[PDB]
Amino acid sequence: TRTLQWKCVESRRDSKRLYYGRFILSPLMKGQADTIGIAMRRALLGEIEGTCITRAKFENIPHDYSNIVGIQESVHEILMNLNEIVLKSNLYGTRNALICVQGPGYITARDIILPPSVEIVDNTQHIATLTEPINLCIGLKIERNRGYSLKMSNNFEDRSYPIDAVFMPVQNANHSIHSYGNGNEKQEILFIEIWTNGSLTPKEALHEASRNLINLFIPFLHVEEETFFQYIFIDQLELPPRIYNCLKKSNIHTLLDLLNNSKLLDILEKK
Amino acid sequence: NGFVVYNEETGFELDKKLGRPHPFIDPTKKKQIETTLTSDESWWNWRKPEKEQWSRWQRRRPDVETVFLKAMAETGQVKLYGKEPTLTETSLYRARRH
Amino acid sequence: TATSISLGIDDLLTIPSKGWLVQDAEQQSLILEKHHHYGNVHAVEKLRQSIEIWYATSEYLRQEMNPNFRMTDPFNPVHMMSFSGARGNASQVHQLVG
Amino acid sequence: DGDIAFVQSKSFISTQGWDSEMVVDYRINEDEFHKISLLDCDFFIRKPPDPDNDVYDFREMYVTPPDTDIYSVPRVLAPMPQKYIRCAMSDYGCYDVTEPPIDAPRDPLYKSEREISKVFLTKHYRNRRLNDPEFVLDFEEIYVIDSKTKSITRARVLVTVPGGRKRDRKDDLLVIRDNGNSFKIIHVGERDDPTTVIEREEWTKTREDMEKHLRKLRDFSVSNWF
Amino acid sequence: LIGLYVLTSGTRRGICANRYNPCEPFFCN
Amino acid sequence: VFTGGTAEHVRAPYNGKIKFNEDLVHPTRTRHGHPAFLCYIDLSVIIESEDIIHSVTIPPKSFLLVQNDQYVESEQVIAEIREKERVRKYI
Repeated sequence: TRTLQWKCVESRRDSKRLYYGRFILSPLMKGQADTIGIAMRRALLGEIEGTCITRAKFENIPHDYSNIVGIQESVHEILMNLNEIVLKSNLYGTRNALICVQGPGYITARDIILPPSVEIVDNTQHIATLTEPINLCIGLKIERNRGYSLKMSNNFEDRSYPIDAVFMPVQNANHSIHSYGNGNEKQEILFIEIWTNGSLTPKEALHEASRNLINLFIPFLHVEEETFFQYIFIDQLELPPRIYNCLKKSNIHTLLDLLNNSKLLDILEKK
Repeated sequence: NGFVVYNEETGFELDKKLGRPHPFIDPTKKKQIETTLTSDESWWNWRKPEKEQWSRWQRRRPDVETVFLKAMAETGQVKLYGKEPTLTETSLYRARRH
Repeated sequence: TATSISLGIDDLLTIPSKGWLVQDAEQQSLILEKHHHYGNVHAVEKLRQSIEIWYATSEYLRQEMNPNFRMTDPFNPVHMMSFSGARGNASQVHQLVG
Repeated sequence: DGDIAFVQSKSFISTQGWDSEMVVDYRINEDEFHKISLLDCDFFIRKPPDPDNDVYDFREMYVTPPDTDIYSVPRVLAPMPQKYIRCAMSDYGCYDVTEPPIDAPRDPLYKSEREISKVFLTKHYRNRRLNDPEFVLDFEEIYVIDSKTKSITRARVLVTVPGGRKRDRKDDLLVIRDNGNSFKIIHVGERDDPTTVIEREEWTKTREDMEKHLRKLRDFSVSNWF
Repeated sequence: LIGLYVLTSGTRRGICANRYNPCEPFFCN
Repeated sequence: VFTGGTAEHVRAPYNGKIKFNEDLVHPTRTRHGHPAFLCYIDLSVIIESEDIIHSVTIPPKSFLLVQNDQYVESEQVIAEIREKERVRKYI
């Protein structure tokens, strides 16, 4: 009676970096809801592109120590704060972001000079605290990859400190199945529950996961253009002893073993 | 002052330090076992039976550890004390099998 | 479910020294039985030794079962089932591997 | 250089060259002393006036059981300085995270407290202030206040940084080890990763335990390690 | 109880984790 | 069952020969028929192994089942520490 339709039943935004969304898909035949929920969860967790800082270059700072003057936070803690920055972007490849700031004050995500296609989800995120009137320039490395992907190149070693950034824009995902019976009408209802870090709304993550899943199974529909006698043994057939020993050394006992390896043939072909 | 001060081995004691394959007991420090009772300075019940007894435990039990340890010995990944892996080495293999 | 603990034939890990201890007990039992036939010991002395030498061996195997599991195969499926207290105890495992 | 102003007070009573396990009849003014609180004892060191409480006067020192008035004389085991110095005070101990019994409702599930067994007083290089842009810790002069023995000594520090006494202090890295007894100075570029430090100590401990476990096997002498 | 035991059965330590004597990721949350 | 109390077996922790003064202990016959020594003092036995000596202390009123200069394998019972139904045995 009904058609397969989806709807958002719950939608909460109790943060600038924590969005919640619950979605319903119905009616579904028996066994389909589990398949959709499993695949969608995999797409949401790793197949969705995420943008975050991967490397940090401390320009004009030859200290190379764990701490620098004028900044309360240690160098390692600054990288930790950078790793928490939530970014949304459509960039292809890699870009460069710069943080050149004044003396005393608070360095926040609002102070990051951004490449054209990227945005700061929450500009209030704290990077570092400045005490002494000293300028600080930071060379960021903005990259956009999937959660499941892995990268090995790390700019070798040129005083650029790598940031082990996790590329998940969907913090968590879960699916639930509700089955309703009417005597013989077994329909299933699929609930999709998505948590995002604000880089994309849960409704958007639902569409991207669906599109990424479809793009995976499109190639299976691709087409390409067109252009215009174990029971007989070598013992029985009369063979020279020289040839017989050579075959026996190579575990060629039957004739099938002989044809599987490639005046021997002249005598053999007649029988 | 007087509290401030301003400033490796080889073979054994270096393989042992680094964990590289080495005997458990240093061969240069292995004391030869002294002569013991010769079945005539000893009571009965401690003498050798003068004729080896069938035991049904005379063969070492086949193990996954022994086969892998022998396979690793010929590869050079491991260096056993002898041709056959001892029960100590097989037990050690289980701890570090992964 | 995810870890999927599961026991196999070789998961029932036996103490490495069981072969030695059983063989040693057999030698003492065989030597004593031979002298019992000679008349150097009486029936009760043979009876006590047979019971006690095999009980002490069994208890020692049970005693050494946990330290062997801990030191060699800490994640042994049979060990984790009993050591964690989920199912079974040392005595029941001893019936399987001792 | 940079000697601190050697001022003199009126209540100054020098305790140098006194018996250790004996108490003093009089009572000291705690405002004039640094109060060092440890697990087994409370340690007092004369505090000359200063804009920041960094100047220590080791001429008179007192040790008392924690939160008690009966002062004593610490067991001095080193030639403590006779001049005012600036020492960075950093404690050394363990966290005693315990699970107390629960009888009253809403009783805490855990009780986390820090127990101090030793306190390190690292002299500032040339007695330079913390706010000084050229501040750096002189790791040569470190004093250890042990709670268990209620004694104060000087750290036996081994300097492995190439450069001798003329080296650059900014590259120093004090490595305290063995229950606060072995002090070693190494170059900062040679710092060990904290993961390496933990794994190194665990590898040494387990290796010795494994050998003892395998020692009882009768083919141990004819077995290899790997 | 088995599942919880496996969860809390932490890292391999010492000689069970490294082949040789030494002589890891950081997560912000 | 037969020792009438708690019995602990001191096993050899290392291979090697056992050195002790047999005069310090009293000869006896065990309940199994094996000759042995009864120890009434804090006797210390020496196991000279491949690497080093491995002195072991034997508490009093404990049977010493081995002999001087005897070679003992590891995990082999050396001494028994000794710190009433009547059954008819037909033969």
